[PDB]
Amino acid sequence: AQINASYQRDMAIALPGMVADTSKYNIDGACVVNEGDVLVGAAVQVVQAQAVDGHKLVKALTTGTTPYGVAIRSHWQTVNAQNQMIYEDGGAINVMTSGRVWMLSKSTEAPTFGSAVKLDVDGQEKSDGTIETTWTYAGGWTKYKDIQLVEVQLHQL
Amino acid sequence: LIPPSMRKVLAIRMPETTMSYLDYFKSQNSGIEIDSIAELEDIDGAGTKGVLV
Amino acid sequence: IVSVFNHPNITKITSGKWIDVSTMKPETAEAELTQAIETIETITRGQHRATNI
Repeated sequence: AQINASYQRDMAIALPGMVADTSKYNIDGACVVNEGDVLVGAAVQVVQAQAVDGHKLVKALTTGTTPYGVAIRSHWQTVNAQNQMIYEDGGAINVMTSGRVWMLSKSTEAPTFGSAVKLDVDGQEKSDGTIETTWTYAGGWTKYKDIQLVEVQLHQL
Repeated sequence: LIPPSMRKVLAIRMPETTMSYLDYFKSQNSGIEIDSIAELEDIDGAGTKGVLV
Repeated sequence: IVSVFNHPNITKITSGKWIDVSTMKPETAEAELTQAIETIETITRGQHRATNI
């Protein structure tokens, strides 16, 4: 008559800008987007730290600025824009100063384990990026559909 | 257990006397149950198919 | 307004002519129909199967 068939499909490992593991991590609140929009899987910069109140003005990375943290995926704080998850001007942001996270990538070659992480002008991981960062790779290297992701270990500044 | 791609190979008919090879095989080999699973198409990770009896 | 045949995200299969000039090929039709039936399920992973032609 006929032969029955059974299929099998595996889920993706991770999504951009999500906490990779349950190791010791620190997420800092009380940060407001001073200008523009910040992607979830991108670094940020500290424009100003208020001396009395405590809020820290955060902005997307530009040329010649030290990175401070990476945004974190959340289904409540974030706002959907350009078919992506984003943080808008104003409001609060969730940037992690220490831990592991999946980050957006533009490099095409898998990195080594204990090597320093370099970022481009726009705050995305790149093999030959100009900006030098104290953070080191963690070995994770996957790709969701057409988006390349890399796992990076962060340290407190 | 055969891959779900050779399922169209056993569906070819007998030389001249109608019916598929599967019908003759089941008639002369009663008792054996034939099924297909999708895990038998990338056995070595390089594109090698296989059958388990 | 996009027609049925101009939807971007559908499966399209180029075919060898079932009737070349005047000779008719009755063995490519079966192969192409079986391949088209197979693709749907394989891609959908068993949720959807072909019912109409």
